[PDB]
Amino acid sequence: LDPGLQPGQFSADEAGAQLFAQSYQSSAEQVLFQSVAASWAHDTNITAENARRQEEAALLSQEFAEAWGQKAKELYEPIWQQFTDPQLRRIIGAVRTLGSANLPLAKRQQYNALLSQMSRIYSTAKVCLTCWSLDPDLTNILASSRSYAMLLFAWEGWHNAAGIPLKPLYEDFTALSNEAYKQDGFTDTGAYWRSWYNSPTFEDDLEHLYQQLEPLYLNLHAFVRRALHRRYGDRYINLRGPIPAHLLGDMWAQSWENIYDMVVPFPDKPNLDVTSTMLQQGWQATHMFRVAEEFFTSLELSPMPPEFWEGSMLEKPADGREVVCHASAWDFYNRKDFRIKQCTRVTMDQLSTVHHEMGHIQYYLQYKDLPVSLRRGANPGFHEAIGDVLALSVSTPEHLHKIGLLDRVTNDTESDINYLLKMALEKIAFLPFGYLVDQWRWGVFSGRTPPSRYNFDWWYLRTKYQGICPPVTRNETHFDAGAKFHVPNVTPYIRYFVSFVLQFQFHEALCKEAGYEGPLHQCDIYRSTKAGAKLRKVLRAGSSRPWQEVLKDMVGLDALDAQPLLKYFQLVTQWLQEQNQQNGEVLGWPEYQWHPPLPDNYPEGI
Ligand SMILES: *[C@@H]1O[C@H](CO[C@@H]2O[C@@H](C)[C@@H](O)[C@@H](O)[C@@H]2O)[C@@H](O[C@@H]2O[C@H](CO)[C@@H](O[C@@H]3O[C@H](CO)[C@@H](O)[C@H](O)[C@@H]3O)[C@H](O)[C@H]2NC(C)=O)[C@H](O)[C@H]1NC(C)=O
Ligand SMILES: Cc1ccc([C@H]2CC[C@@H](C(=O)O)N2C(=O)CN[C@@H](CCc2ccccc2)C(=O)O)cc1
Ligand SMILES: *[C@@H]1O[C@H](CO)[C@@H](O[C@@H]2O[C@H](CO)[C@@H](O)[C@H](O)[C@H]2NC(C)=O)[C@H](O)[C@H]1NC(C)=O
Ligand SMILES: *[C@@H]1O[C@H](CO[C@@H]2O[C@@H](C)[C@@H](O)[C@@H](O)[C@@H]2O)[C@@H](O)[C@H](O)[C@H]1NC(C)=O
Ligand SMILES: [Cl-]
Ligand SMILES: [Mg+2]
Ligand SMILES: [Zn+2]
Repeated sequence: LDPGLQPGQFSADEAGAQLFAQSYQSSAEQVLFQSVAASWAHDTNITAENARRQEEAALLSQEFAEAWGQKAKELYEPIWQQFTDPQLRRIIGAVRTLGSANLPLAKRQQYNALLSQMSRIYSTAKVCLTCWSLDPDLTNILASSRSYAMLLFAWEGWHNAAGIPLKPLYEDFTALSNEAYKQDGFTDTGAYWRSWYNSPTFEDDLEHLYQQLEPLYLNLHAFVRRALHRRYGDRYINLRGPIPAHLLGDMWAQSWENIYDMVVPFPDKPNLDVTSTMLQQGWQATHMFRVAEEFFTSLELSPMPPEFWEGSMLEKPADGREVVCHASAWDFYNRKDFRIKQCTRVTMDQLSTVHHEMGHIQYYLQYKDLPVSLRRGANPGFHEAIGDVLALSVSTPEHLHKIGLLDRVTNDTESDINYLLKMALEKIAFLPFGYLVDQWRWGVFSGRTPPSRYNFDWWYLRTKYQGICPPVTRNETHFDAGAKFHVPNVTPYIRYFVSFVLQFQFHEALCKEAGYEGPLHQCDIYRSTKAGAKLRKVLRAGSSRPWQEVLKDMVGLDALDAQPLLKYFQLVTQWLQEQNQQNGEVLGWPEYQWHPPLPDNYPEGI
């Protein structure tokens, strides 16, 4: 560790802890920048040399974290919890969490190499027939193809190509991660991840939320299953069993927006999937980001700085260079460089992804002047909700008309059901998946799910919550959890379940602040500087204050609450209930053992 980055001496009191955090801040930004920069160089250009530089940068970050983390303990272990400054407590509490820096050098290098290799495997995996990449090739097949056998080839090809080689690495990562955080006092890594929500009843609170939401999913599921049955037939769709996991428009069946055309209740109304209009009009990635930016500035939030436009990767490179295509938003911790890395495609759902990622950036811009340790969301779910809240306004037929994507504008009950059904395919359908992913990982980290049950327990949860089944037989050689980005990239997932609930609480509060007095699902906060000011207060707080208090200041309640989401979807919740009853649907999937047969000539005819 360079001398300038090493901790000096500070008094063993709160006045020295303050000077300690100031000196930490000075060197942490440099260490974070070199680490983020090296990660950027690798993720925008996957080479072996760039992976080596990233592992060396990660090793330096661990060296920094060890020195300052061990100094923080040395000086402040028994007095930091009593400091009068609540932000200083949060800073000290963060610095003294060493994580992977607890591992001995050899195991630090193992750990860093595992993260690098898992990242490379996921983002370079391909399905060969010439070969297809996940983004865009297989993504487009899952989204547009309606051939049961073709969707099967892409689904099976991807899960096999990405998951199988990851499993031995993921086992090793899990053990090292647990070893590291056990030295921080946590029973396992999952316990550390859950501690970010500072709620002793976190898992019970989540279970109570899902109990309120599950009936909406069950009715959406039964309605969609009927629509798929009408297209694929009784051989491939069981009206009393789980839906084959490759037929819902998305590689992970986590968003069903892509099958909207098969489920739209009233096709004679305006087409709310504006993808075809974006293409007809010649939209490109840069247009999508500028339209997103202008919504932010309409609220008097910040535009994207020049450093963002000059540094970001907004399309997949056409030099064929290997990149991490999964969309992400980057804080370089130098208060100047902020970037998005996205292999953007011209679709409506990608426009929503752009808003999601730009919401991450807006957070970074608003709290860039806080101490590095507090440059986070009030909790991780806050960070995930910002852009989605704006996208809720953008997707309204009224707003789409304003930006030229929906010429016809209608306000009738049928159009409302169409819109709420489309929104349910994006938001309700995701809820079981957003909930189950970290249930699986918490069980892996705790040891309830050993490697011998990785896939068994994954598909138990997928069926239990999503009511889907794999369309080909799986076994424990397969590692289908590993075929989902966040698992090999070690990104927690419960934040997305939290965000999908939270964003409707935000939406309701900002709509009220904007002076809107109509149906919640028709609210558009576009150009509301009052709504912008309320949102800005959240963003500028970072993690400096307990999220429960930040939430109460914003929405008037100190807890996650499903009522705004239920209120938003009320009309289609009632409509789906009635339709499924009239159609004599079985809610749920009582034939839980059912899997579809293989196509006659599979995979010969692809
Ligand atoms: C789409 O249309 C709905 C429904 O409009 C209402 O019902 C129709 C059958 C007609 O009779 C309309 O004349 C009638 O407004 C609109 O929702 C309605 O918006 C108005 C405000 O624009 C709401 O009235 C306000 O209500 C608050 C109390 O909540 C009062 O303080 C105000 O003084 C004002 O009266 C009305 O409650 C609301 N109705 C519902 C069911 O929410 C909606 O605005 C419209 N949307 C678009 C995008 O055009
Ligand atoms: C339209 C739309 C909106 C939002 C998403 C979000 C929610 C679902 C989840 C998913 O698609 O499963 N999702 C992402 O994954 C996005 N991308 C990660 C990247 C997080 C990351 C952290 C650290 C390092 C690298 C990446 C991020 O922005 O939160 C999807 C689609
Ligand atoms: C991808 O990364 C490699 C580094 O691993 C880059 O290769 C360097 O390119 C510069 C030219 O600007 C040369 O001077 C270096 O000698 C190269 N280094 C190595 C190890 O080959 C490459 O330029 C990157 N590609 C892009 C498009 O940025
Ligand atoms: C696991 O699965 C591997 C390949 O998948 C198999 O392919 C088709 C033909 C069916 O046999 C299906 O049931 C299988 O999933 C096999 O190579 C492997 O031997 C299977 N079992 C084990 C223990 O690895
Ligand atoms: Cl999280
Ligand atoms: Mg789509
Ligand atoms: Zn996000």
